[PDB]
Amino acid sequence: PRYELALILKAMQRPETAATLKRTIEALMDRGAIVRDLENLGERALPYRISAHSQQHNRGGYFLVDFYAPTAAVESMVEHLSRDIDVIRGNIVKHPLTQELKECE
Amino acid sequence: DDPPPSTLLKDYQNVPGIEKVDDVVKRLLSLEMANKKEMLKIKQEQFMKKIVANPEDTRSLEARIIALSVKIRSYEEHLEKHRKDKAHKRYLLMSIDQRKKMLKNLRNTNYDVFEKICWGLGIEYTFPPLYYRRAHRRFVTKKALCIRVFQETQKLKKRRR
Amino acid sequence: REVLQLQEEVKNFITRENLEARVEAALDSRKNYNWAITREGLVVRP
Amino acid sequence: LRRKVQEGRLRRKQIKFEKDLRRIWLKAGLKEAPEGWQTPKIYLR
Amino acid sequence: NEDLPISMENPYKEPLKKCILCGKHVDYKNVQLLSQFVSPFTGCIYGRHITGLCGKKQKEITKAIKRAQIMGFMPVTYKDPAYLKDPKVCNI
RNA sequence: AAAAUAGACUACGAAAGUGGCUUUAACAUAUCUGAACACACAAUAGCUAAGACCCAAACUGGGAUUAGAUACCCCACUAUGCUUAGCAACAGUUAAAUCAACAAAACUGCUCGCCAGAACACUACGAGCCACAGCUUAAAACUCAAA
Ligand code: FES
Ligand SMILES: [Mg+2]
Ligand SMILES: [Mg+2]
Ligand SMILES: [Mg+2]
Ligand SMILES: [Mg+2]
Repeated sequence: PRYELALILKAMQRPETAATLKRTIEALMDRGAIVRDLENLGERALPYRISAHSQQHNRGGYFLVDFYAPTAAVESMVEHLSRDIDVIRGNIVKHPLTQELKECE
Repeated sequence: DDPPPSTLLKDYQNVPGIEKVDDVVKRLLSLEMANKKEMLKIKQEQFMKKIVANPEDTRSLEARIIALSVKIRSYEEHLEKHRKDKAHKRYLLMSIDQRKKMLKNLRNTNYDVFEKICWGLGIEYTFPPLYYRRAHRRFVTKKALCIRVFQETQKLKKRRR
Repeated sequence: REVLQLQEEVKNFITRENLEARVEAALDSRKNYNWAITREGLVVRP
Repeated sequence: LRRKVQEGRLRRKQIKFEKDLRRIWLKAGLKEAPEGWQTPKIYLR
Repeated sequence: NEDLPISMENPYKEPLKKCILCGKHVDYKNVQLLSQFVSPFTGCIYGRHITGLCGKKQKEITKAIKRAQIMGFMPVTYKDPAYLKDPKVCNI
């Protein structure tokens, strides 16, 4: 199905951010995904302090990866996000646009 | 056996020009990138085409039996993995009993379709027991002895004659 | 219509060839999903 | 004291069961039990 | 007789009014909208008697708020000060 | 470990029950009634192997107290609390005189289960199941004019 990955990455310099994004998208494709688009929401202060990989973070870069993957890939992808040191927090959800906008009256 | 993952979704098989699209579009519109329910729908239509006379009629008893059979297979597949799911064990057992009732009705109403369903879905219809009584230890032992005594007496009678 | 729309959209997908270019273009861009609502039910674009 | 009575009743019950089983094959004409038959103790753990 | 009354539904009935958010998509990434339905001082989610939303839209807003809070998009204990000047849509 | 607000919501499930977020599976049945004996659940505490043990604590000891002390306060430590592996229903009506009473307004149709004074008796015996305690089914004699 269609999924959206919300990725909060470490506050890094542009080459490192690009390398991390490339590694993540390559992992997605390796797990059988067709990546549709990549969108940058910007770098911002985290709503609260997040501890990851024995480091404390107060700022981060927010990215969205829209893609199509088999249902079995998602779990696999989650595990990969658990291991990458540059990812403060990675969450895969069903793409918001797939849910039908039933029109109340 | 499950449909190959390359099979197109049921809603994207009769659309014109579906053979003239890119390989990526074919992947996007295949069973590989859908939930299990689409694969179950493909199984269901395959069974309908292979068994029923009119594959479009879904209100018939045989169509309902096919649908319940596909659902029973899905529950069994679910329960191979979730051995401690009691609600789905209940659903599987209820579905099997309901399918038995539907098969009884089909047998009583249309025997040819009953045979075709039993062959197509590999269902082995079974008749209900006549008496519902507890087989306690004493009865079981006594019955075993009676069978043995009958066997020995038959051997004695055959030899003596 | 859905099939044709998908076929048109697949052209502008992130393949393994245009991965670097699209990553850099994304890093050189910003999108906003924030908007607000008024008592009259009107969307106030930032 | 209820115990010894209870196991005594179990023993008499087992004897009655064995007697019924013996009656069966005796009436069937077999002088002895079926070859390889042994009455199990079904009333004792 | 043409002067007799006729069977009819109440023509003077006022239709149920639509809420501010019906027909609009609620996204967990839209922290600006989700911040219009929480307490500025505690971050607690306002009820439907305060927000005035329907049951369906109240449930959607609650789900989006929880999702954004745990996905690292929204604060839990307070309202983000960047959104304190947004239009007030809550009767409190 | 269990989940403030939402929830002034009343939804999901056969019931027991289910209220943090994401994802994957996924919520039987086109008539109804109809199992003690079949299969699933359920809650109920207690045992059998192991393991952990901060804290609490049935029992077991010790300290202090009236004039049979505090059963009651203090200390220590067991089983255990923990973690696995196991053993009336359904369908209609509001028309009638509503209707012993109190409960919970009355009734119809149809089916199943159960009941024919009290006590003997959640008993004895038999049978089944188990098995330290047992559970289900369930009488008779004597007695009474009541209950
Ligand atoms: S008015 Fe449409 S969901 Fe509330
Ligand atoms: Mg029934
Ligand atoms: Mg009944
Ligand atoms: Mg008894
Ligand atoms: Mg008796």
